[PDB]
Amino acid sequence: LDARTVMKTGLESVKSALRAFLDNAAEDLEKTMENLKQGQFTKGVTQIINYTTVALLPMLSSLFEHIGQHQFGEDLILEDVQVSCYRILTSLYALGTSKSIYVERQRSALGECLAAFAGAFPVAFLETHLDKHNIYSIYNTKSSRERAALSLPTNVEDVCPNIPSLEKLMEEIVELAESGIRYTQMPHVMEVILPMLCSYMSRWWEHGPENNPERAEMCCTALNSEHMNTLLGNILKIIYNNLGIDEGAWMKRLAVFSQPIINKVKPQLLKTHFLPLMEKLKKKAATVVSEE
Amino acid sequence: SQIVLPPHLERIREKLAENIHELWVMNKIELGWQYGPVRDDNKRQHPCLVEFSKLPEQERNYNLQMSLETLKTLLALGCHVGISDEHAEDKVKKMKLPKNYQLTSGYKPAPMDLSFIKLTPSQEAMVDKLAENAHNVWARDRIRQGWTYGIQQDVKNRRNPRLVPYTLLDDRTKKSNKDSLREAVRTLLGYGYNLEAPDQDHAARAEVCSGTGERFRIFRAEKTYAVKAGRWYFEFETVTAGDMRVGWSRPGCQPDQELGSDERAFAFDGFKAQRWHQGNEHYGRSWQAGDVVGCMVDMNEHTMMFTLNGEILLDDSGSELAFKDFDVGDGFIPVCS
Amino acid sequence: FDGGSRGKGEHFPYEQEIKFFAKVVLPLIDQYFKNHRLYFLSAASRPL
Ligand SMILES: Nc1ncnc2c1ncn2[C@@H]1O[C@H](COP(=O)(O)OP(=O)(O)OP(=O)(O)O)[C@@H](O)[C@H]1O
Repeated sequence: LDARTVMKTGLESVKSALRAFLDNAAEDLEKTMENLKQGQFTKGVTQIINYTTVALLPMLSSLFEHIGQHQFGEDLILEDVQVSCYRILTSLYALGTSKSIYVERQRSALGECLAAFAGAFPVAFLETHLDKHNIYSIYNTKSSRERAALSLPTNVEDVCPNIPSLEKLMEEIVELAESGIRYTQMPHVMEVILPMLCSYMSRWWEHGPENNPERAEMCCTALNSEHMNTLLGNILKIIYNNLGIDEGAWMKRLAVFSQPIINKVKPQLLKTHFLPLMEKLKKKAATVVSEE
Repeated sequence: SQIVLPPHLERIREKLAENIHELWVMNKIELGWQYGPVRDDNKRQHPCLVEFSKLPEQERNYNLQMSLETLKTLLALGCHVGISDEHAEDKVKKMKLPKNYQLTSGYKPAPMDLSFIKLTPSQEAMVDKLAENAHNVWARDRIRQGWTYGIQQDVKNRRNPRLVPYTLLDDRTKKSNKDSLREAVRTLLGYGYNLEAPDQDHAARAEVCSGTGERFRIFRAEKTYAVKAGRWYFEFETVTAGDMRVGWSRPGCQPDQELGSDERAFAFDGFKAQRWHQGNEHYGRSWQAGDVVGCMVDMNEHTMMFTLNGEILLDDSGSELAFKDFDVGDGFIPVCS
Repeated sequence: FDGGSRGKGEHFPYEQEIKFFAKVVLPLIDQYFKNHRLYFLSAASRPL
């Protein structure tokens, strides 16, 4: 995909088809989630779910990974593309948080697709305090008349009511870390929340004031290197408290999604902070759990 | 000369010339010149305030050919000629200016305001080349009058500081004619005929040409300083980032061949992030301006290492050895290209 | 084929057409595009 050249030069039917692509994908996972949550009891619905897991998760995951890693897509996502993306995020996150045996089969595909979504999506949806500053925001771009015309909640919180706020997300992840609960009780947090938070902070590092102190309080989002050190610390404490049993390659998944954060943090901050995990590699030599 | 004016451009052109001379006499009135028998700055008066028919036919003529030649340059630069709809041209947009801005001319000074038209960035890029061509036309005309460049303008010796390449042209006159060309092309498009900008060629000239035939110089230490055993270190400071190669060469290295092309030199090209010995592989990253490259040679086990601002440069794999194995031969000396 | 699949007759007139498509056209897409991936991403930003 080449979003720049497509958006600046492209034929209108191709434009409409490329919006209709993710619009159809959006309605696909919407009806999929509705019918699976309604289907508490047990072939069309099974066909839809199978198509979802086989293609929709790979399609959206690959596309959104490409968008996020190449960091572009900004002009690709404009009028009605944002609302398609908000519907998709609401559905996927609300069902990646909800627990069901049907989800428990492809949790990890969700755990990596939701993370890719977090990287690709260009508007700060965890924070709404300074969200109006962000120029790319469909709220700011679309103007009052069109926002009233369109089926829009007119409140940023009402757009994504299911999702929680970022600050209470990280305080709850700190609470869960200090509690030292096992992966079995509430897996969903440690297969989706951690990947999305790390991909989110990774994309918006440079948007934060720590890289560009100028235009103070005109910042779209507010975030700090100390918030990142807290994140890496409680990730290490999660991979610490959780070593005795249950092993899991989700160790390796969370490690690879946190590879960006540990790469972009300073080596001096690496010292005296990550030496615990190197020495634990020796402390868990008798153990079979794989780390890093 | 080879191109001709299509009939559509022509029958819009007479009105374009009318509008251009009108805009000229009104810019004349915001500059403030008045109507008089003779032109003089102190008298602040000028006979060409009246319309084209009453305006001196000599100046009417010069306005008209410079307009036609300008639009022939428009067509000759590859501008995509096109029309949205002839109704847009049939509905010429005709506001009135305020009474103070009204002049001796019965018709209005500015039928169309620059506000409702937003010229395309490609259009301003085009008008940049249009300004280049207009300036060059004026320059050749003055050369053929006999004028030549001089830092001080002298009418006696026909010296003009303005006879310089447009890249070095004065900012004041540059922006003055540049805004005149802004408004000219903006009126051209807004009058109804929306000319489409040519293809924005992204091809890079790459600056292949260089002074004389020589393309690089090789700097090396004296052959007597060749090292056959031991561990040695020397640094290369890159003042500017570009096509440079630094490393170790044998005393038989050719001064006209690139370092690393033959077997007589071991070099590191950070411009392409490549090692060079009998060909090129991928090694390390690229340097920026001011980066310092430290070259290590261990002539005991025949290894070579490179650094960029201190950190070890590494292969495609994790190996830190730029060249694992080589014979001692007659020794090695520091070298750069 | 969706029309004829709802119908009783599952005989497919275009079976060799879709055989050709799926087993030739699709894989050559993958191979060509993975071989010239950089060719499309290059967007006047001067890669290669
Ligand atoms: N040959 C001419 N006959 C009559 N009027 C002329 C002639 N050439 C120029 N003018 C008048 O002078 C005006 C601007 O002069 P012009 O642009 O030719 O000056 P120039 O010699 O290029 O100036 P500079 O001193 O900046 O080099 C024209 O708009 C016109 O009114």
